[PDB]
Amino acid sequence: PTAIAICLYYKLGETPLPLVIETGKDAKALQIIKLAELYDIPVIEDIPLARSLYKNIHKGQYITEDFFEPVAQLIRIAIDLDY
Amino acid sequence: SGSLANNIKKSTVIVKN
Repeated sequence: PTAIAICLYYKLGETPLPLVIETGKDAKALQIIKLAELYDIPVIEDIPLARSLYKNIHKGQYITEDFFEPVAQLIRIAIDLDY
Repeated sequence: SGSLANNIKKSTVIVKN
């Protein structure tokens, strides 16, 4: 089996689109998820989306059109409203 | 050292399989 983790970053006014700032497979995926717990970063399991992002959007790349709406949905779930 | 942790700390959301 092969564990995958995609780390998405979006900051209004900085990133023009959501950015894959980190990825990992196997041991590095496990570590990404441990760190996500530590920093209270929302983690969503979505196996088709994870595999597709992993294949298509490399570290340091903005998401492309196929991903705009699925990633928007994750951002809406995940954003801290800060109150 | 620490680039990975700093990237995760500032992250918005993680998608996993």
